[PDB]
Amino acid sequence: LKWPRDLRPLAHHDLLYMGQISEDRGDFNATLRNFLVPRVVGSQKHREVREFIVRSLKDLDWDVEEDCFDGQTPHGIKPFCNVIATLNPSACHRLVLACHYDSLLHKEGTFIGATDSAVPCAQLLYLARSLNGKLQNQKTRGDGLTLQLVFFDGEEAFERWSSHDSLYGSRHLAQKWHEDRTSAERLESCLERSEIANQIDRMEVMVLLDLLGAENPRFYSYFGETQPVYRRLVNIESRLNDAGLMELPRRRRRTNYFSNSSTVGFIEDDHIPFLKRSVPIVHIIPSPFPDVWHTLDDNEQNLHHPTISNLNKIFKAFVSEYLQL
Ligand SMILES: [Cu+2]
Ligand SMILES: [Cu+2]
Ligand SMILES: [Cu+2]
Ligand SMILES: [Cu+2]
Repeated sequence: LKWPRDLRPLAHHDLLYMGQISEDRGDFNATLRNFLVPRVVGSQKHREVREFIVRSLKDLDWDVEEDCFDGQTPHGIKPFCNVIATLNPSACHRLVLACHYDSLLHKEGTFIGATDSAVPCAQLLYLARSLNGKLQNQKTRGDGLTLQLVFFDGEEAFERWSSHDSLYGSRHLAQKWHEDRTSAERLESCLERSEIANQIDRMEVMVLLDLLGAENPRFYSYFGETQPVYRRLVNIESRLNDAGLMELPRRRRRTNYFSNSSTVGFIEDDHIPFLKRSVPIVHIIPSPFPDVWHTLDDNEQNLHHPTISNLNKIFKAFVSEYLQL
């Protein structure tokens, strides 16, 4: 069973371009420093991190919705706002990139969550800005595909996960889109034999980024359904290296972030408001988790700037290939 949208391999020139950062460096770091703050649900810093996401994307002429909602926590009802930015709201199908912008409320002290998920958030804003010229151009093709970015709120648990206790942003959004009904008829250029009953069916694939920014991550294909998309990330990282475009510690080394292994079978319970609704998922999360995971050392000084820049190359080339930029 084939992926519904045919592949067009990234043009060599684009590969070469996506691959050489050319300060960009400063744009990315400046964007990241906005996220290197505690991002606790309901706090003022949190709210301002939202306002920053919202402004940045509006500044690029994207449509931006704040899906703001209350949810029952174990610390009383709390307010939450997801941010959905869609490049071309009319386009039937969406390549969706997502991450959460809340930081874990940490029993021990101030938790910055540099990898979890400040870097992912920054990488999303950074992708949007950096590919803006090609993205604004692709938007008017009328081809029925667009890019969409979801910054979820309230994903991080408060307790020892009672199945009632986390994923506030994803449970809410997933439901909202599952219940908001539509059809190929009301949308722009759906694929020929696609079945659209509701907004969630418009998520063509959801690419979720987590726990990025530590040195030498290892990823695997966590879903057989997305295995054709996952392979594009493998192939892109391979071309980048071939072309000598990765930053390595020494000459004649290669990055091997994206394992070509057969699909693994890990517990995938936290995507699930999405999986029960059949949204295909690529989870870009390392296995094993970074050593800093949920420690107060998940900070700015523990980020591996060369890994981060290499990943940024992979993500830009990947977006570019998928949208045929
Ligand atoms: Cu080009
Ligand atoms: Cu997280
Ligand atoms: Cu976490
Ligand atoms: Cu996963």
